[PDB]
Amino acid sequence: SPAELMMLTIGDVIKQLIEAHEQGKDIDLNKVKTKTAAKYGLSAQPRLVDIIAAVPPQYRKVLMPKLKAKPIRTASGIAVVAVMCKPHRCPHISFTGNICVYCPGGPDSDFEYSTQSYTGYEPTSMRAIRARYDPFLQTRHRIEQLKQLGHSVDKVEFIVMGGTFMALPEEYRDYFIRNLHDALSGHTSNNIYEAVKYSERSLTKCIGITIETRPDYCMKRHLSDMLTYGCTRLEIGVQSVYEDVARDTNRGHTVKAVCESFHLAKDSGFKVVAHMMPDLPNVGLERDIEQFTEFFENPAFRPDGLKLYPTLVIRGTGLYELWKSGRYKSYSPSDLVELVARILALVPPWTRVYRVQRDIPMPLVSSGVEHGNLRELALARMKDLGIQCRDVRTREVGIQEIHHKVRPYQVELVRRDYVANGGWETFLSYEDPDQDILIGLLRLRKCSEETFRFELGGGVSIVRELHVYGSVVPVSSRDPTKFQHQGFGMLLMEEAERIAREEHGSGKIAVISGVGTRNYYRKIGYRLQGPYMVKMLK
Amino acid sequence: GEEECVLGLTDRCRFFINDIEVASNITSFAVYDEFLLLTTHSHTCQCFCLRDASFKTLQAGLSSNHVSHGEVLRKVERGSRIVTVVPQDTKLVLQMPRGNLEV
Amino acid sequence: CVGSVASGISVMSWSPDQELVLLATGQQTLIMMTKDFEPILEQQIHQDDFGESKFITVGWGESALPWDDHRPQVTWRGDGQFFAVSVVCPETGARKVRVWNREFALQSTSEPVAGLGPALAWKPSGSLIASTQDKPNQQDIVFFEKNGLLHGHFTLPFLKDEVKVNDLLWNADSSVLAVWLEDL
Ligand SMILES: CC(=O)SCCNC(=O)CCNC(=O)[C@H](O)C(C)(C)COP(=O)(O)OP(=O)(O)OC[C@H]1O[C@@H](n2cnc3c(N)ncnc32)[C@H](O)[C@@H]1OP(=O)(O)O
Ligand SMILES: C[C@H]1O[C@@H](n2cnc3c(N)ncnc32)[C@H](O)[C@@H]1O
Ligand code: MET
Ligand code: SF4
Repeated sequence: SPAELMMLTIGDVIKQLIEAHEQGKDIDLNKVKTKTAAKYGLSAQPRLVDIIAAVPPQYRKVLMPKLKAKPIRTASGIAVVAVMCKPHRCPHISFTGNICVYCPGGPDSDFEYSTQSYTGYEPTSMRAIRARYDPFLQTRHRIEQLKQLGHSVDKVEFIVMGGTFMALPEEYRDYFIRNLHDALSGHTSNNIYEAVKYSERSLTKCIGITIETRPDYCMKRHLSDMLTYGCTRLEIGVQSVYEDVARDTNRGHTVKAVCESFHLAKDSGFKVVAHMMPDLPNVGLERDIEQFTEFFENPAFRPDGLKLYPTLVIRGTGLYELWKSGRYKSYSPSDLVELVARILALVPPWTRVYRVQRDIPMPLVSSGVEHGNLRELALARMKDLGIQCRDVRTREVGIQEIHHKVRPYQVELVRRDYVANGGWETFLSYEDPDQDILIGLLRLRKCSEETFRFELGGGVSIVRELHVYGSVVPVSSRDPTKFQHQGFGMLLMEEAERIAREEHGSGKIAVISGVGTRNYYRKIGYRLQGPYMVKMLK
Repeated sequence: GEEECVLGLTDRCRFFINDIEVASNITSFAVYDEFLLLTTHSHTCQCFCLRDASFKTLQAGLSSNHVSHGEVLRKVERGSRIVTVVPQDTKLVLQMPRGNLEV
Repeated sequence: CVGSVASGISVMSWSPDQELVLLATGQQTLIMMTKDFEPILEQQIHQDDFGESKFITVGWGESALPWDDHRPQVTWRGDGQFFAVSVVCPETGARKVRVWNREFALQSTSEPVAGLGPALAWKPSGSLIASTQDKPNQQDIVFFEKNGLLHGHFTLPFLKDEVKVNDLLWNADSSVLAVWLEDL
């Protein structure tokens, strides 16, 4: 039978690998796989996961740096776990009578047992459906998969998806957040504060949480509530900078509300990521370029991250009815690629693009995008036109290392200042100028005159993000072929503490952080106050 | 060197030292603490010392037929302009078309 | 003498590349002719339709200024693909702005604005149309859009009813805006 032949082939492969390790010579895996499969008479080849899932323990520890699969999953310095909430209705269904004109799925739809703005056939959607929307099971399952691939899960970040999370009853939000923290740490708590304490003392660090919210649910109350949870990032859907579009699609709010929410969130200390949608109705091929030029040149709009979602028409929505009646037509594919190239050429060097298109399966789409690799096609077109993309994602060491083959040689220090949302922003970085390679970054902001938090009033400057890229280095370990634990963090904080005292004129510095970061900043010399890590500068 | 000179820049990107043209793709220049700073169409910034230099040496540097060595030439963005120079801290301030700053 | 009009002429406009000429008659009519003064079309300015650039929705969810001399204004885009005409509508009694394309077909009509002035100047780069407005306690320079909607403004440093704006005109490379003011 093929099964025992497969097993013997696998065992022989690990035997050769461990022998070669013992006498200490390098070995090529593909040739060994083919040769060993030839002997036992097979019609297939071994899979990497199978070879990983049969190593003895000590050898399992020693020889993972050769059998790892999908090296992109931890090429940015963290491990990402995505979880989903319970199905529910969007808050503006009541006082308007209906929801956005293009959103698919939801509690009242033909997509059975699916969350709003999702179909249920997606990877994460099918993971939570079989788990019946339980945060503990989802976290455990995803961490098990990540460990089975062969990655290190020392540092974790959560992403909470679904509809509007902050519109649910308080008890459910308590349940969800405390279960996430307990799943990481291993405790069995009763409320948020107990879970937060135990997670602070944990060994599997929780770097931060990300939540998606609407501009009318981002006020002082909601911001404070999210501050107690441990959240550090926000996702808001702007979709357009034009006031007529925001009311012809039954969005439910206005652009001025979006700007005010941006101002409050940035003064409180969060990070802002914006969803934008090209090819909206009543928006031609010339208003998109102006839209994005204003987006990146007007101080009221400048965000920290972007998500480009070209418009898709899906069955069971108002836009579907518009499309059937012969009143709405999509762009041609060449025009779409050209537009995306032009848009990507405008992104400033301090902005990071996380995703470039949706992930709806192709057969469910009636019109719109049909391919599945828009980003790389756009990059090739940009190379043809002679322009270049200079965002954050396509300039860091891991991406430059796996897509191209380059390494930093002549690292230098760079600083960029600007004005945004009524505040004076600075962006410090360590990067290689000649090859255009990014290593580590830090964001700093001087608090404006309209801050409401008690801890930040009276002359406080706040640090909003500190990050060093590369592959993941486990805590208290060192790897001379990677970039993390080599002192680029205490160099970036010493400079932030000099700007905040000699230029801002402040007398205190505050940091928003997770929990493992709490221990790190305690090591540096900061103390704890409220949900912040503060330090006197006098 | 040991002689005064008159430096001139036109709006068609031409650089003159005395009566002799020495470069043809310049967009900005400055002189601060016995140092000359230039920005080119090729998206490069250049810094020359003036304490020990001559017309021939400067022309040779800006000869458009010189292989670059990494002490004088540095790469920048597109459409950068020199705002000012801080020699006491060894810094150079630049402005970009969209409006931000850079040091 | 290569042309003649029974009624008087009010304005004459030439394209940025001289291949098309626009004439406005005293009978509220606009004639578009070619370079060789061979008539191409003639149309009445005071129409009653928005155009073909409509607004599609699914349905889910006061007088002209006293110092206005009622002259029409005609402006061309930088590349010559569109043009705009400002005129005092007899129906509403206020100023109205229409935008046409090069093949002389109506594109758009401006939204109702209270206090609109007589000036008009399309940005040569082709992004915004400049005008003027007088509102309670301030005088503003407002910016139109090809769609016919307002998209920005800035404030002049003068008190109410102290000056008047005679003309607006842009620069060659669209960097400087020149404003002409006369004291009342
Ligand atoms: C605060 C926030 O918003 S999050 C920080 C970013 N989140 C991440 O963890 C992603 C990647 N982060 C990193 O690169 C690091 O964790 C940073 C940014 C915190 C520090 O970057 P580095 O340049 O690696 O720090 P640096 O080399 O100066 O410090 C190394 C020391 O920090 C320790 N350390 C690193 N991360 C942590 C942590 N989460 N908790 C406790 N100690 C930590 C290391 O064990 C090492 O201590 P030791 O060698 O003396 O035993
Ligand atoms: C989850 C995000 O998905 C985007 N989104 C919602 N509906 C559509 C659609 N039909 N096509 C493309 N993107 C869409 C919105 O930007 C929302 O914020
Ligand atoms: C999941 S959709 C994006 C979040 C939120 N519903 C919004 O529209 O802004
Ligand atoms: S708010 Fe977001 S999730 Fe809710 S209907 Fe609108 S687009 Fe969909």
